[PDB]
Amino acid sequence: TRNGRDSESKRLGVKLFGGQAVKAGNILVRLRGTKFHAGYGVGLGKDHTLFAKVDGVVKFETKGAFGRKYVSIVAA
Amino acid sequence: PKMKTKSGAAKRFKKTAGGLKHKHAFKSHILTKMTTKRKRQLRGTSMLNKSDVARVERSLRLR
Amino acid sequence: RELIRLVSSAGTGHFYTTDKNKRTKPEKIEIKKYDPVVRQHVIYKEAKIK
Amino acid sequence: GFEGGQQPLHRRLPKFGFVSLKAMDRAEVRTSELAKVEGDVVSLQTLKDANLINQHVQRVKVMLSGEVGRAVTLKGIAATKGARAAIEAAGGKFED
RNA sequence: AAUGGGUCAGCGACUUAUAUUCAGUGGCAAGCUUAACCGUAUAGGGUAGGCGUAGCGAAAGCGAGUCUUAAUAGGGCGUU
RNA sequence: AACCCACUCCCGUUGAAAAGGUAGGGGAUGACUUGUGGAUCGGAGUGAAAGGCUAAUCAAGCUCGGAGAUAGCUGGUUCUC
RNA sequence: AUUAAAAACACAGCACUCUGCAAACACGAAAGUGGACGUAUAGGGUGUGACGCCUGCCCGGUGCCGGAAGGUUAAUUGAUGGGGUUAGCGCAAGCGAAGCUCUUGAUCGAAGCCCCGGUAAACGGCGGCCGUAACUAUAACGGUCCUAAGGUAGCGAAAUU
RNA sequence: AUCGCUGUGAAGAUGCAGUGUAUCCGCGGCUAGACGGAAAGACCCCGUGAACCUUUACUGUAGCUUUGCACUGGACUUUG
RNA sequence: GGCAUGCUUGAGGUUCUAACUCUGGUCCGUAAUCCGGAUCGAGGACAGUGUAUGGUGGGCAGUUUGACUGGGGCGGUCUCCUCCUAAAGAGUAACGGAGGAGUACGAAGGUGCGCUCAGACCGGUCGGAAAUCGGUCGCAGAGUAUAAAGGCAAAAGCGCGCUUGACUGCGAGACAGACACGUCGAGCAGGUACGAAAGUAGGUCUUAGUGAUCCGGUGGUUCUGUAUGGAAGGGCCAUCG
Repeated sequence: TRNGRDSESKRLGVKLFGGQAVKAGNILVRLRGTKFHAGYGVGLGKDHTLFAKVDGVVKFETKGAFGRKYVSIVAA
Repeated sequence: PKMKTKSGAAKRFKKTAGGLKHKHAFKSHILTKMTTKRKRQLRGTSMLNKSDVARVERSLRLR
Repeated sequence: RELIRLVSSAGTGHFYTTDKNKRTKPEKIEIKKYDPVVRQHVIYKEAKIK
Repeated sequence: GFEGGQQPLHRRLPKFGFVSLKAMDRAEVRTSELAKVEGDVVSLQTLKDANLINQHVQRVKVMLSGEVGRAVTLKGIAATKGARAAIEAAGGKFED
């Protein structure tokens, strides 16, 4: 019966978009529950943060059954 | 001496040749609540940020 | 849930620390974890905060 | 220090350390300036005759930060490991 | 149709001391500079002191190196 | 009536007057009016009580010091390219 | 004084309460003074305000007055315990007498308060909850409850509607 | 070198715009305007302003009061 | 059990006089209702004062008494989480519209192992819409400790064993970011549960479940330790209020 009190807006989203060079520790997707999945060299942190585990460029394939949007990094 | 440093600022910021070093907050009296990873990364003696140097070494009378 | 303390059975307190419901299980815990100092695992007893 | 009214850095970060009163009379010399004494003896007093060391200093440790040059004798003065070598290389000696 | 001024002539508001930082400009330079004071006195003496030549650590300390842990194993600060 | 007051009207409001005048009005042997001398004073007197009065000043006189109080406010800050 | 002369204040009368005299009280760092060169028919303070008829109910709250004597409670006291130093015995480890010292703080402590009673011309209070009857709002009632107790005589659209 | 109107405009114009009137200057009167003059708005808001009053706000404190120890004694008893 | 009582320290009572007191009489200083002194009387170790202490204390005093706000007051609000607004990267206001949190968990975690929904359809002698569940068409619509969003089966729900990785030291590099904070993340060891093993594990499907500094408290410590040896106090590390 009283409105107010929005939260503080967590800055989620795809950082470091899908052609960019990476180093092997970079947060690659901030994410609220694996809207994107883990490809070849990426890591899947505890809060479903995708992180590059090797160097290269990030690809963003769609692959497999279930229609998974993948994030894979290819050492190119 | 005709310029007085804050005595309360010299307790906090010791000066080295790499900068002004300080300890970290959040390391008192509520410590089972936070993880060991957050008690480990605050245990050292960090350095003072570039936006903070001017305010501190006016208190510590060095500007 | 009230805070507890897990001491070693020696003259050494490494003291890992946690909490529990003592309003369910009024006795103590004898579950044993890693020790950095004595480097043997040990019967981690009651808090006894006083 | 004033930041508009929030907790400033000099009250928000913890105090740490003590200042040693043992190191008020402590001082360091280096091997670049050991040749500035007179008489081939580096004592606590001889380091005060040349203005290399203040008065009220009564504990001197010499580090390695250059070349010695002259054969000097360091009595009652601590030296580091790399500085004791560079003095005894140039004919020096140590006693107390 | 908001403030101030009727007008003239005088007066009327970023100073000074002491600490300090940065810039410019100079003297000396791995050193530089003196303070009180002395002085037939802006000279000259006086280098107590201050800063520089080495840092790191809370500290003992060690020093071109500590801390930590049973760990010279892994990073921060410094370094011709 | 004097005297002391000050209810009402009007005038006056740059006044004759920083509180009056004119016409009426209240008390007028009393808890009255008054001269002269004295007593009490600033968180302090005094008050038939209104925050009234304490030298045209009173929810704390005047004066001089602390003192150039303080003012996150106001106003102003003077030759030229 | 200088926009309010009144219904405001004062008052005689009334009541309550304090005060046994070096009085209560007041002004005074104090001596002292006033009260008063007075003495309970007196003095101080509070409230009402000639007179006539009168002045109901409530002692829970808060104040004041009295009361046992129990519990809690202050400085003061310093029981006992725990430490710090070190003679000395033991080959040493050790404990450690005595001191000196630092903390601990059992007992001993009054008034007050908690507790009990009285006190309203002490400060105060003299219901709201609904359907009742009716109407703008009610104790006449059966009331349901609630409280220390629920307004008596008077008066009433009022200086109050 | 000081008109009306109707618009416009920091939003109610002698001064802008457009347009009507209007020779130059007093005197006597009357007060519609000049948001006329007078008092750095009294209401209202503001200020980490003030003052003075209140209390069952906070922290004190004069006064009153309680006990310990002083000034402060002996002598028996009730009494431990 | 205690006996008489000397030697004595604690709380009463009434008493004694010599402290003290007298704003009582009388003398003297003195020509004085002050004041002392002398003496008589009274009270009397009380009163009273100093000091320490408890209580009362608007008599007096120095103050405080927040901000937001379609003016102010009243009400609501203030930190954190989720969606909308928010314009298909972040971000983004309103006293705009909607809901939540101030925790749970020694298993509800790790791991080993075991294992996959809900729905309609139907079989009446105690339930008959529906249970016990037996088996036929099933076509995530279930479940997730908790709001909403987003996620899932390589399960990201239950059973059960071990009984601990809800590890210690760290940490390349990022994300967020005014600062203080905050978020994500291996290999060697201390060393590990597990699996017989590749390997997974530095808590939980994810994002709320929180609080700086200064003072204290506690356990370590190698550090300091005001002449020296110690202690006291301090510092560091851990943790509590």
